[PDB]
Amino acid sequence: KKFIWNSEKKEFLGRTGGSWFKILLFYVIFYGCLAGIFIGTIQVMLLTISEFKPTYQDRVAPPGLTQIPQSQKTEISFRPNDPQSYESYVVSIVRFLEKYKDLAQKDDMIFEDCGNVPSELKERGEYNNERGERKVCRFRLEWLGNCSGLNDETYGYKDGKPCVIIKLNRVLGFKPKPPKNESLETYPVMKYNPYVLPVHCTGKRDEDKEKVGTMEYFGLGGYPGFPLQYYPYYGKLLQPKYLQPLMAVQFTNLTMDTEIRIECKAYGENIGYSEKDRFQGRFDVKIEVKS
Amino acid sequence: DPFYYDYETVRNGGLIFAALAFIVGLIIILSK
Amino acid sequence: KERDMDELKKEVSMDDHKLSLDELHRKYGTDLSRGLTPARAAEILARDGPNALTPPPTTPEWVKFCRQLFGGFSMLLWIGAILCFLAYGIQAATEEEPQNDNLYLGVVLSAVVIITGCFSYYQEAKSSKIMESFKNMVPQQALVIRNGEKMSINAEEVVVGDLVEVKGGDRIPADLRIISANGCKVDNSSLTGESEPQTRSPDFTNENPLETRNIAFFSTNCVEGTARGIVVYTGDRTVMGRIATLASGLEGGQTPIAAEIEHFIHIITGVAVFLGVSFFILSLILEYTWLEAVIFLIGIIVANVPEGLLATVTVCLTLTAKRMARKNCLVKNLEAVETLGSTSTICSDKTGTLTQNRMTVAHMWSDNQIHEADTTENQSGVSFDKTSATWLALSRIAGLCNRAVFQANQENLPILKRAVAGDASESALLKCIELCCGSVKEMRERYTKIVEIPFNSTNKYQLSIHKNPNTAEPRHLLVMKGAPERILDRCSSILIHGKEQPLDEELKDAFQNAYLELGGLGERVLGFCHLFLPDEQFPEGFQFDTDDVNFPLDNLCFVGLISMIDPPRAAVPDAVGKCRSAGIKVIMVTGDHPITAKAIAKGVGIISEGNETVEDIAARLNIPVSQVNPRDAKACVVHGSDLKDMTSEQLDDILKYHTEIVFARTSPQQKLIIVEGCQRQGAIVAVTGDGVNDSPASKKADIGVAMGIAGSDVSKQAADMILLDDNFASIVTGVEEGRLIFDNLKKSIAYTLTSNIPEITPFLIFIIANIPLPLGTVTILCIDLGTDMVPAISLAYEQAESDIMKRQPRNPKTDKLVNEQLISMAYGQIGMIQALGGFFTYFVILAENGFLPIHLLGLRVNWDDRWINDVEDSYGQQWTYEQRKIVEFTCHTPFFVTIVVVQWADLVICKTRRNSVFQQGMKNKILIFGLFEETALAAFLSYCPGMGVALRMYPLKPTWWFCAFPYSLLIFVYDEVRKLIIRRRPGGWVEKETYY
Ligand SMILES: *[C@@H]1O[C@H](CO)[C@@H](O[C@@H]2O[C@H](CO)[C@@H](O)[C@H](O)[C@H]2NC(C)=O)[C@H](O)[C@H]1NC(C)=O
Ligand SMILES: *[C@@H]1O[C@H](CO)[C@@H](O[C@@H]2O[C@H](CO)[C@@H](O)[C@H](O)[C@H]2NC(C)=O)[C@H](O)[C@H]1NC(C)=O
Ligand SMILES: CC(C)CCC[C@@H](C)[C@H]1CC[C@H]2[C@@H]3CC=C4C[C@@H](O)CC[C@]4(C)[C@H]3CC[C@]12C
Ligand SMILES: CC(C)CCC[C@@H](C)[C@H]1CC[C@H]2[C@@H]3CC=C4C[C@@H](O)CC[C@]4(C)[C@H]3CC[C@]12C
Ligand SMILES: CC(C)CCC[C@@H](C)[C@H]1CC[C@H]2[C@@H]3CC=C4C[C@@H](O)CC[C@]4(C)[C@H]3CC[C@]12C
Ligand SMILES: *[C@@H]1O[C@H](CO)[C@@H](O)[C@H](O)[C@H]1NC(C)=O
Ligand SMILES: [Mg+2]
Ligand SMILES: [Mg+2]
Ligand code: NA
Repeated sequence: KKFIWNSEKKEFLGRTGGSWFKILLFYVIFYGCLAGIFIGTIQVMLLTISEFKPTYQDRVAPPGLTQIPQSQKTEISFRPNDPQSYESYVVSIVRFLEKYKDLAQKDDMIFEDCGNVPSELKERGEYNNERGERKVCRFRLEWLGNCSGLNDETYGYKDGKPCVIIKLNRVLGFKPKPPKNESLETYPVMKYNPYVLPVHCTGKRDEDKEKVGTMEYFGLGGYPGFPLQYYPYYGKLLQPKYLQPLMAVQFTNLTMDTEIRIECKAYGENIGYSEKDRFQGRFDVKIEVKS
Repeated sequence: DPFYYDYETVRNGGLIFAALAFIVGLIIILSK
Repeated sequence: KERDMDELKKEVSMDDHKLSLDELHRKYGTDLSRGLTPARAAEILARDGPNALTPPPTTPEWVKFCRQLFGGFSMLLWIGAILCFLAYGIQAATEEEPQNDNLYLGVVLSAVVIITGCFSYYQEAKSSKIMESFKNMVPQQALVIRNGEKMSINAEEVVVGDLVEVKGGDRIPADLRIISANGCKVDNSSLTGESEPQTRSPDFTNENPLETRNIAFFSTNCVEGTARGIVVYTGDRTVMGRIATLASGLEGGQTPIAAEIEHFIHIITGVAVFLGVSFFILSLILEYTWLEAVIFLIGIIVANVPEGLLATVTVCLTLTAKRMARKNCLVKNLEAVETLGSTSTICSDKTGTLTQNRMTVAHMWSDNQIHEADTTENQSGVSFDKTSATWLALSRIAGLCNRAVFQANQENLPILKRAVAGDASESALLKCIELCCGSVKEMRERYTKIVEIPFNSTNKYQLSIHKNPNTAEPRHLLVMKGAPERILDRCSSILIHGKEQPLDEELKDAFQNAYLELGGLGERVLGFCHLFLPDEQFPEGFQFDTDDVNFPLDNLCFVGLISMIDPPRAAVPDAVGKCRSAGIKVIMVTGDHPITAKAIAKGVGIISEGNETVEDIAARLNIPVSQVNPRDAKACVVHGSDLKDMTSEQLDDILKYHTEIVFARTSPQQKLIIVEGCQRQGAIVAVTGDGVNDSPASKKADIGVAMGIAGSDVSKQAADMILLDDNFASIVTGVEEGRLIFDNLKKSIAYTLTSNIPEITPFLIFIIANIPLPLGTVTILCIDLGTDMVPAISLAYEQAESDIMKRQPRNPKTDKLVNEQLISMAYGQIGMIQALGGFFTYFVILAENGFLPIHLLGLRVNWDDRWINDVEDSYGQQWTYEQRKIVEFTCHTPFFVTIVVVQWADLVICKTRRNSVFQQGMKNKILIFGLFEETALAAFLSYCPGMGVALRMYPLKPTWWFCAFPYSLLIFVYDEVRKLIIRRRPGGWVEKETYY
């Protein structure tokens, strides 16, 4: 019963030739119309959204806090001697900071020198296209002291006492609001509370907090945070080649050959947190400089 | 702020809808 | 070596009954008048076994439970669960932090089979338990003569070779060899199928030990008289004992419904392995290693298995079996409910199944006119004219001159189904006078009997003289009855409307042709007459002792004839007409005489009027039967004597060229051979019987139908369906429901099979286009085992789109349950629109949050990664792991809602296979609730507090519920116009490709 392949009365794979043609023709017409219909409705869907703003932005309510060494498990384990042990980190740091060089930010028609001091927010009108392509405030590598250097093609970073910069999740129209001067016990920080979003790192428990000896923060003018002069974001279409603020953190007094946990928590009113997303607002890292 | 969605009103509406439709279906199968 | 044991049982029994009185006692070593000594009796008691059939083979309850966990469908779900744990074994040991999805599915697939097994087992067990309340096993003690003394002992305490005596009313214990009888008539109804009471004569009469009269049989009741006999066979070695053991050692076969389930699995797994393999190779060609490719193969093959379809199918069959039990038509088998719908050839028993197996007065001859009395079982027929004087004169002859009376508790019982003591003929007469002529209680005592003459061995006549109570004539009334040929010789006067006339040959030959008319109709006719004795010659004080000629035997006044025969049941003729109307070939298989079976077949519908047999054509042309061409005979009577000398090709030729066949005088084994001959044609066969001879016929048949009360227990246990009410029209209801559930099954299946396309397409393009997952696993379980459960069940409550009892029975080789058209529709067209409807909602949600569809290509690489918390969208926003995972789960929930939205239209279009929805109508209240419950449950699974915590199903923004609206309306309009062209153009294109 499974040799219905052919017969002298015309059957192939089960049916005749004329029948295979009729069915194939019908299915092609049917599926072609289905494709045209899905395309028409999806086109209506594309027309219900604008090019300058996403319709829904509440799923990104609390901005994240990422780092440069995008580790496989947010862990930094290497050898202070072996250069190939920390190659995966440095390569990513150089590739990330490759767009921050003084030669990359050279055009004066798309770049604007914000300033050496964090100032108030810079609102460049509304989000429509009535205005041309907005300007992006510059951010030179010199602001992150001791974690920038004037190295060659390879940024000779810190072997002992490594560096880990943090970055605030770029959100369209997001206006960061640092905490009020009535700081609810925010771990010694500078008095530049009004024009910079604070970010303070710490251990996680009585053990990690003791293992981590001294931390040194670096930012715009020396403040541990992100300046408000770089916000809000106006999308990639209106602001291409945009440079979000950066802030470096170096762990000087570390206990070598011991994995210790660090939590860099960003503070502010417009910065939420989440017990399910350890990256919303806060940020975790597991450092271990094994020699 | 545009970064907030009244999910509670929609959720409350979805549950009332899920309650009214179920009791109506129960009235449907009990034609008396 | 059981192959030889079954063959020595399929053979007709043999005997040594044809022996002289001296030789039998020499062979068995038994005294003819004293039996045997009690010690010799207990020796054969402890030698071979007590006189009782070996109990049936007990079926433990854990056996049939593990049976319901296996099968053909559950086997598919079992191999699927095995693939789930195998795929889980590969995923756990090879990658980091494995997900519990596949294992969550393996435990779910296993639970599906266990729950279905517990439910189906509760239903079949519930069917067997009520059957356990029907075994009214009443021990019956026999009268055995031993050591010259009569002793009443248990039936099991009887052995081989000893004298046994039976009384009129006593049931024959074992197979006896009659040695001395006296007007003893035994009831061979439940065994050989002989209707009228066959007398038992000590002398050997027929070679066949069955037709002979010197043999009493197991499970046969002595109607009247008494007789002696020597036990020949005992226990299982008896006649009906070997027949029962044969029924227990026969194969049930493969039901057609199960064959359709298996044929369904062949296609499901054929396309499942096709997609799994083609995508496995495509996956290895792209970039995925062998490690991930094997999981793709298993995931694609397993996801193509209808999980929720086993429960919907089992419940569908259960729902129909429920209506079977409502009308007292129990089915011990849950799937045998569909077997009647696929039936194309019914093999019915005559005595006990078609007929009532009870002698009843049929026709009467009065005033040279034939009057038909109501022979129905419920008295729902035309009543004869009961006002003339000839009827009163005849009714007194029958109601008075008869040895039949009612018993003690026979008061509240109906006039027909009540017990009556006496001969079968006298019982029919008493039940006719107690029903049409008032009552026989005060009518019998109204005429004080003086001298009676019982039935004689020769010139069988029964007469009696009574006093006259009329307030006009004091002349004694003498009544007499007998055979028409015996009473014609003892009469000269004739009654007509009250007055008398001579024996003129003009009306005398008119009585003779009426005698041949009621006789040729297969009935038994008796002649009744009465005469007024002269009170001037025989005064009121003269005693006419029964010695010499005190009453004039001749010159009597004949009133009329009275015929009688076992009539068919009430709803039997119309039911036969309904089965032949649907196109089922009806063939009577019985062991009765051909003279009565031919008439019953003509009276029930098996033999149509006008159609002639091979013998009727020969009788019409006054030529020998060997001249006519059997092709000129539409119907034909097959005698059992000639069936013994036949091959398989000859039986095939009898069944092909003859539409109306009646097998008469066929042994139980021959009934089995006839059933096998009909199955050789490849047609579905249903056998309906009542006696033990029908046990091997109801067991081997695809389905056996037994009577709940008028049928023996053996044939009742070997059958697959029991008629508790014995109403034969239940067969018509069974075939109707059997075809209706089959079509509702096609609908219920195409419904669950349509949802497979949008359940698998997300995972397919997930691998193809490298896009994030559009539909999760938990969300798929909420569709197959959640929302769609009620619509698939409510789809069973559907009615007929036309007249099902008008179309012809399905062809097992052509009309399959799941053909290539159903797949062309569900998997090809409808499921296709549902899959595109899901992807639309998917892109809508992603594009409105910032992830345009064009930006979603190749994004799953950094999307499913748990540590890249800065995945860029189309607007440049950076999304962490849980933010975008929150969007993906709130993108799976609306995909699930999209499935429900398109299932609205899919349920409405699968609801009707040919007619428009406006034609059939949404009157199915369970289907309306199937939609309300589906919608409320879908909204509840998304908006309940904690759904994103337990099932990862976040609430939906109210704008997503309308993303799938145009697709559902499209599905509805396209299928409606499809059914419309099927209506206006029923030729071939729109009907042979889409109509399933
Ligand atoms: C950046 O690194 C330099 C070393 O290259 C640090 O310079 C040392 O600073 C300490 C005081 O903290 C002096 O006592 C040493 O003499 C300095 N050494 C050299 C070689 O300059 C410098 O402090 C670091 N900058 C910051 C902000 O920590
Ligand atoms: C840097 O950390 C070291 C510990 O690794 C500190 O020095 C230790 O001080 C304790 C007393 O509290 C001594 O018992 C250890 O022997 C010291 N170890 C070494 C290597 O000196 C040191 O004080 C820290 N320095 C700063 C600036 O935080
Ligand atoms: C084809 C038609 C007749 C089916 C009728 C049912 C339709 C109209 C119903 C079924 C489910 C319904 C949705 C149920 C749940 C939600 C969330 C709630 O907080 C707002 C109402 C909203 C958005 C409803 C819109 C209308 C809706 C889609
Ligand atoms: C991921 C992508 C590339 C897979 C595309 C699969 C498409 C092209 C396949 C899947 C199922 C197929 C159909 C399966 C059922 C039928 C009915 C049959 O008697 C003829 C083949 C026909 C008409 C096929 C046409 C092509 C089809 C729609
Ligand atoms: C021939 C005619 C009937 C078909 C017309 C197509 C209609 C029914 C389709 C085409 C595009 C569809 C709309 C596409 C865009 C939006 C915005 C979205 O977030 C919700 C779905 C919604 C609201 C759809 C509703 C139904 C819609 C208007
Ligand atoms: C906050 O308060 C301190 C003193 O408590 C003061 O020196 C500082 O200027 C204040 N800053 C603002 C922004 O008010
Ligand atoms: Mg019978
Ligand atoms: Mg499924
Ligand atoms: Na069977």
